[PDB]
Amino acid sequence: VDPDIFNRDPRDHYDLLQRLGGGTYGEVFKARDKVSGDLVALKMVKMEPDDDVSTLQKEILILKTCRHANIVAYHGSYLWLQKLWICMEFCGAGSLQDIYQVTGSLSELQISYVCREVLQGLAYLHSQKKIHRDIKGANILINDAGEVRLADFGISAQIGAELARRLEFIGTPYWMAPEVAAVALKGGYNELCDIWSLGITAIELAELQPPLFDVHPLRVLFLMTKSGYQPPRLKEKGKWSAAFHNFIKVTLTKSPKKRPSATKMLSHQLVSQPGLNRGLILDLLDKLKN
Ligand SMILES: CN1CCC2(CC1)CN(c1ncnc3[nH]c(Cl)c(-c4cccc(C#N)c4)c13)CCO2
Repeated sequence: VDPDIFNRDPRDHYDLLQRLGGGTYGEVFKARDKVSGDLVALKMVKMEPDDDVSTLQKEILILKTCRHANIVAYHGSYLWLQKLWICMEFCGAGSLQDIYQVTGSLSELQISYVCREVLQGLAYLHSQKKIHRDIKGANILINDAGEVRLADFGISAQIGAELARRLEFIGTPYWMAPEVAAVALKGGYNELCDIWSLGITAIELAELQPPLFDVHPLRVLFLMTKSGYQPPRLKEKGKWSAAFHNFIKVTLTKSPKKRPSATKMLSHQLVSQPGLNRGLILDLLDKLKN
């Protein structure tokens, strides 16, 4: 299917180092290029005859076609002996979740900078008709240069494959009510779901967990679907500026018809204020080291 797939053992090119962690699926390993010495992350997914090939096809299609400074670099994929290895950028400091578990809460300027960089990556993804659908601290990586990169298109690939598979058993739409046609064509939502998740992520970076993290997941799902659901807010109002409170208020707009787009959010005071540069992330990395 993909003409650029390498039909060889990745071990021909890389020496496999330690296990780094897991993604939505697959296992991610640190590896080193045998000729250049460049470090990479190799995500290994089992690919036996009855494994989910459509999702992996969709994930590699996203990685190959969505190249941006705020998305982890993709180097190519290997298929050998029923294992698929996806080669991506090695981001030395891991995710923001790994960082704040050592470092504690990020400052408002650091959160603003992360939000700006993630919004640039989201505006790019949405412009190519892609939706991340899994924005959280665990999926925002920080490299040694203090660059902010979105990772793990596993959820995006699974939904993309499921929606393509379903649009074969859809049948004629002429008798469908508009709200049924909406779930048939778009799954009942749009790319603005990523704006809400970024608002939640900003709270997560400020408080070390998303709102209601201690509440049973099924109860959280039930509460969100009910009428009268109030969007979350920062708990310590006095610790944060009016700009940060307004950023949370507008990214957490309950109605998707009124939630601002990534490009509109890029004009917000929080991500347009003075003093936003990689130096803020370099300070976070200094705290992580010491
Ligand atoms: C909770 N944390 C999450 C992140 C992590 C430690 C545990 C670390 N992590 C990485 N570390 C360094 N460079 C990397 N390059 C890349 Cl791409 C990753 C990476 C990070 C997150 C998801 C995926 C995927 N699909 C890949 C990555 C692998 C996953 O687990």
